[PDB]
Amino acid sequence: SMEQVAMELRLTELTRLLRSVLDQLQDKDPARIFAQPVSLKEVPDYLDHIKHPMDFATMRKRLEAQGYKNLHEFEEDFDLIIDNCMKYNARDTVFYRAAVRLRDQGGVVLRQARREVDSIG
Repeated sequence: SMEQVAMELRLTELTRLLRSVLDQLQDKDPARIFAQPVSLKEVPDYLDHIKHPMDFATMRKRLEAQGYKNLHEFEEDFDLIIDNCMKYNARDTVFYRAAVRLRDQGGVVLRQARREVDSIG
Protein backbone atom coordinates (compact mmCIF):
# COMPACT_ATOMS: atom_id res chain seq x y z
CA SER A 1 0.00 0.00 0.00
CA MET A 2 0.80 3.65 -0.25
CA GLU A 3 0.43 3.98 3.57
CA GLN A 4 3.06 1.20 4.18
CA VAL A 5 5.46 3.10 1.95
CA ALA A 6 4.82 6.49 3.75
CA MET A 7 5.43 4.65 7.07
CA GLU A 8 8.62 3.17 5.68
CA LEU A 9 9.85 6.62 4.51
CA ARG A 10 9.24 7.98 8.11
CA LEU A 11 11.27 5.02 9.54
CA THR A 12 13.99 5.72 7.00
CA GLU A 13 14.07 9.34 8.00
CA LEU A 14 14.10 8.40 11.74
CA THR A 15 17.01 6.06 10.93
CA ARG A 16 18.73 8.99 9.21
CA LEU A 17 18.28 11.22 12.25
CA LEU A 18 19.32 8.44 14.74
CA ARG A 19 22.42 7.75 12.65
CA SER A 20 23.49 11.39 13.13
CA VAL A 21 22.60 11.16 16.92
CA LEU A 22 24.70 7.98 17.14
CA ASP A 23 27.66 9.67 15.53
CA GLN A 24 27.40 12.61 17.87
CA LEU A 25 27.20 10.36 20.97
CA GLN A 26 30.06 8.22 19.88
CA ASP A 27 32.30 11.33 19.44
CA LYS A 28 31.81 11.87 23.17
CA ASP A 29 33.74 8.57 23.68
CA PRO A 30 37.10 9.42 22.13
CA ALA A 31 38.88 6.69 24.09
CA ARG A 32 36.57 4.12 22.31
CA ILE A 33 35.75 2.45 25.65
CA PHE A 34 32.17 1.84 24.45
CA ALA A 35 32.85 1.04 20.82
CA GLN A 36 32.66 -2.74 20.93
CA PRO A 37 31.06 -5.44 23.13
CA VAL A 38 32.86 -6.34 26.28
CA SER A 39 34.95 -9.43 25.25
CA LEU A 40 33.73 -12.64 26.97
CA LYS A 41 37.16 -14.11 26.22
CA GLU A 42 38.78 -11.32 28.34
CA VAL A 43 35.94 -10.92 30.91
CA PRO A 44 34.60 -14.50 31.08
CA ASP A 45 32.26 -13.79 34.06
CA TYR A 46 30.69 -10.69 32.44
CA LEU A 47 27.22 -12.16 31.86
CA ASP A 48 27.02 -13.22 35.51
CA HIS A 49 27.07 -9.42 36.26
CA ILE A 50 25.45 -7.81 33.26
CA LYS A 51 22.31 -9.33 31.79
CA HIS A 52 21.86 -7.14 28.78
CA PRO A 53 25.27 -6.07 27.35
CA MET A 54 25.31 -3.15 24.94
CA ASP A 55 27.87 -1.16 22.95
CA PHE A 56 27.97 1.29 20.02
CA ALA A 57 28.74 -1.37 17.29
CA THR A 58 25.73 -3.46 18.37
CA MET A 59 23.53 -0.28 18.29
CA ARG A 60 24.80 0.50 14.83
CA LYS A 61 23.84 -3.00 13.58
CA ARG A 62 20.33 -2.53 14.90
CA LEU A 63 20.16 0.98 13.48
CA GLU A 64 21.15 -0.12 9.97
CA ALA A 65 18.59 -2.88 9.97
CA GLN A 66 16.08 -0.05 10.81
CA GLY A 67 15.48 -1.81 14.14
CA TYR A 68 14.72 1.34 16.19
CA LYS A 69 10.98 2.20 15.83
CA ASN A 70 11.17 5.36 17.96
CA LEU A 71 13.79 7.45 19.89
CA HIS A 72 12.76 5.77 23.20
CA GLU A 73 14.10 2.37 21.97
CA PHE A 74 17.41 4.01 20.89
CA GLU A 75 17.76 5.82 24.18
CA GLU A 76 17.12 2.56 26.05
CA ASP A 77 20.19 0.99 24.36
CA PHE A 78 22.33 4.11 25.04
CA ASP A 79 21.37 4.06 28.71
CA LEU A 80 22.36 0.31 28.82
CA ILE A 81 25.86 1.18 27.68
CA ILE A 82 26.23 3.72 30.53
CA ASP A 83 24.39 1.85 33.22
CA ASN A 84 26.14 -1.54 32.59
CA CYS A 85 29.52 0.21 32.91
CA MET A 86 28.65 2.04 36.06
CA LYS A 87 27.61 -1.24 37.71
CA TYR A 88 30.52 -3.50 36.56
CA ASN A 89 33.21 -0.94 37.21
CA ALA A 90 33.99 0.87 40.41
CA ARG A 91 33.72 4.61 40.82
CA ASP A 92 37.51 5.17 40.82
CA THR A 93 38.08 3.61 37.39
CA VAL A 94 38.72 5.13 33.97
CA PHE A 95 35.76 3.06 32.73
CA TYR A 96 33.20 4.39 35.21
CA ARG A 97 34.47 7.92 34.71
CA ALA A 98 34.18 7.59 30.92
CA ALA A 99 30.55 6.55 31.33
CA VAL A 100 29.73 9.51 33.53
CA ARG A 101 31.26 11.92 30.97
CA LEU A 102 29.35 10.17 28.11
CA ARG A 103 26.07 10.42 29.99
CA ASP A 104 26.63 14.11 30.78
CA GLN A 105 27.70 15.07 27.28
CA GLY A 106 25.13 12.85 25.58
CA GLY A 107 22.25 14.51 27.46
CA VAL A 108 22.62 17.68 25.39
CA VAL A 109 22.48 15.76 22.08
CA LEU A 110 19.51 13.65 23.17
CA ARG A 111 17.57 16.66 24.39
CA GLN A 112 17.63 18.28 20.95
CA ALA A 113 17.02 14.95 19.22
CA ARG A 114 13.74 14.60 21.13
CA ARG A 115 12.65 18.07 20.06
CA GLU A 116 13.54 17.16 16.37
CA VAL A 117 11.68 13.85 16.46
CA ASP A 118 8.50 15.55 17.86
CA SER A 119 8.95 18.64 15.61
CA ILE A 120 9.47 16.76 12.26
CA GLY A 121 7.00 14.07 13.56
